[PDB]
Amino acid sequence: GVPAGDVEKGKKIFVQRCAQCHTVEAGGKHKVGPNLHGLFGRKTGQAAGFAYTDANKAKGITWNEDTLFEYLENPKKYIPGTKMIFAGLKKPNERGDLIAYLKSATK
Ligand code: HEC
Repeated sequence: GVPAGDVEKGKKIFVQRCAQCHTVEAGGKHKVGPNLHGLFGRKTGQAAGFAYTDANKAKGITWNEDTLFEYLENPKKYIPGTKMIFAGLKKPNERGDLIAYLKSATK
């Protein structure tokens, strides 16, 4: 149960808040964070070639709309010890728009 998202608004959030550390396209490079291609339906810790924390790997969830919605509000609360430094997107609408963009761009 996430709010319906606007892909265009979500693309702007992604570029301004996430692209510093993440790519989305197939074959895109790892940066500080993992490439996100195939994210939806991917369990944590699965991007080929990225060195994840044990904390991320142990969370034992599948990335999809609902889990991203909670994670992105406050990453460290959801995965204590994660190496991702990002305070969170507090507004539910910003998370919804971003998630819709990610769903389209990581296919
Ligand atoms: C660099 C300062 C980051 C910013 C800004 C964002 N992310 Fe990130 N992310 C980063 C790291 C180093 C990692 C790995 C964490 C670990 O503990 O190993 C991550 C991880 C994610 C994940 C999980 C991916 C997976 O399990 O394969 C997601 C879904 C994620 N990051 C999303 C994401 C988004 C959408 C961001 C903007 C709101 C964002 N992150 C910013 C580093 C950084």
